[PDB]
Amino acid sequence: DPNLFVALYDFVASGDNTLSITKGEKLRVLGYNHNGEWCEAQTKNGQGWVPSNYITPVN
Repeated sequence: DPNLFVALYDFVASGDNTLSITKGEKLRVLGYNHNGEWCEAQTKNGQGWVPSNYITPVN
């Protein structure tokens, strides 16, 4: 997938619109928020926003 990313660090969901992720997990990114600080991502656990600096593309 062109939008494949990997989690660099664990992230515990904060807001209801965020998604917990674990270091090493693969994600598909749907997009970014207005300032690029958050990414909307899909994992095997669901969908939600994660910090953009906690993930990086690996396509």
